[PDB]
Amino acid sequence: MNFNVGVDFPSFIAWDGTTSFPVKIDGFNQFGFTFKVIEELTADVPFNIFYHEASEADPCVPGPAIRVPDVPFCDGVATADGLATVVIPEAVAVDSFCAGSVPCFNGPWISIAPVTVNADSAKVQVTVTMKGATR
Amino acid sequence: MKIADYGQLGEYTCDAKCDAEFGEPGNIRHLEGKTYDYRGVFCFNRKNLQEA
Repeated sequence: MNFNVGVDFPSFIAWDGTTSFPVKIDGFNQFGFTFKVIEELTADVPFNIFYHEASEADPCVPGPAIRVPDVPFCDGVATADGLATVVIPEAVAVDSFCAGSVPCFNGPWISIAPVTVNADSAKVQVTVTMKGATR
Repeated sequence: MKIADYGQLGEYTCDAKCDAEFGEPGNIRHLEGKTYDYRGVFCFNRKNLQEA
């Protein structure tokens, strides 16, 4: 017997390979990403993490993109520009998935997009998972 | 210390000769070593470590 797991742990598309879709994290108090590949890669592909906030004309539409700030850990290096990023290694196999999440919330919406759109950035798929609804 | 060699001393000589020769004595060497160090460090976050 399986369950309707989507009731408790819904997931939403964040990057389908041609467009980036803002995702709402307001009602969920935890979340994370998930990465997968569909073809052999030619080089590393980095990503940028953004966050949005309520637009002026309507409280249910996101505003312009705001780049996320970095948060150094207990003790360790910090990014050269103070902004969070994710780098997908070239060695990643087609039959594997990668998981990682940011430590801080910031605005009630989140987004992600590649640093440069090209034939290599279309070979990745990013999905966001939630947990712990608060309403 | 280390004894590198013992050298050659003395030989069979004709009886008529009235003296003997000097050989090539051995060699002794002084050697020394060293000791090495292994070290590391790790850190935790207090609340996470206490709630896990």
